[PDB]
Amino acid sequence: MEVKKTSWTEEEDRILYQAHKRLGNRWAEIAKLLPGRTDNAIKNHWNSTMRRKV
Repeated sequence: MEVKKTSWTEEEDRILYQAHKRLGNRWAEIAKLLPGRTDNAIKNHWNSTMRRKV
Protein backbone atom coordinates (compact mmCIF):
# COMPACT_ATOMS: atom_id res chain seq x y z
CA MET A 1 0.00 0.00 0.00
CA GLU A 2 2.53 2.60 1.24
CA VAL A 3 0.80 5.73 2.60
CA LYS A 4 1.39 8.98 0.67
CA LYS A 5 4.38 10.22 2.68
CA THR A 6 6.12 13.57 2.13
CA SER A 7 8.78 12.16 -0.23
CA TRP A 8 10.50 15.57 -0.47
CA THR A 9 14.30 15.71 -0.32
CA GLU A 10 16.12 18.13 2.01
CA GLU A 11 17.70 19.66 -1.11
CA GLU A 12 14.29 20.40 -2.68
CA ASP A 13 13.08 21.99 0.58
CA ARG A 14 16.34 23.98 0.78
CA ILE A 15 15.93 25.46 -2.71
CA LEU A 16 12.19 25.92 -2.03
CA TYR A 17 12.77 28.13 1.03
CA GLN A 18 15.74 29.93 -0.57
CA ALA A 19 13.71 30.76 -3.69
CA HIS A 20 10.53 31.60 -1.76
CA LYS A 21 12.17 34.60 -0.04
CA ARG A 22 14.77 35.42 -2.74
CA LEU A 23 12.48 35.34 -5.81
CA GLY A 24 9.25 35.76 -3.82
CA ASN A 25 5.93 33.87 -3.71
CA ARG A 26 6.31 33.35 -7.48
CA TRP A 27 5.49 29.63 -7.16
CA ALA A 28 4.84 29.49 -10.92
CA GLU A 29 8.42 30.68 -11.59
CA ILE A 30 9.99 28.72 -8.70
CA ALA A 31 8.87 25.49 -10.42
CA LYS A 32 11.16 26.60 -13.29
CA LEU A 33 13.98 25.61 -10.92
CA LEU A 34 11.93 22.75 -9.38
CA PRO A 35 10.19 20.94 -12.30
CA GLY A 36 7.78 18.06 -11.65
CA ARG A 37 6.68 19.66 -8.37
CA THR A 38 3.34 21.34 -9.20
CA ASP A 39 2.16 24.55 -7.50
CA ASN A 40 -0.46 22.69 -5.42
CA ALA A 41 2.19 20.16 -4.32
CA ILE A 42 4.71 22.93 -3.55
CA LYS A 43 2.21 24.92 -1.50
CA ASN A 44 0.89 21.78 0.13
CA HIS A 45 4.49 20.99 1.08
CA TRP A 46 5.14 24.62 2.08
CA ASN A 47 2.11 24.75 4.39
CA SER A 48 2.47 21.23 5.84
CA THR A 49 6.28 21.13 6.26
CA MET A 50 7.72 24.65 6.55
CA ARG A 51 4.75 26.69 7.81
CA ARG A 52 3.67 23.76 10.03
CA LYS A 53 3.08 26.34 12.79
CA VAL A 54 3.24 30.12 12.34
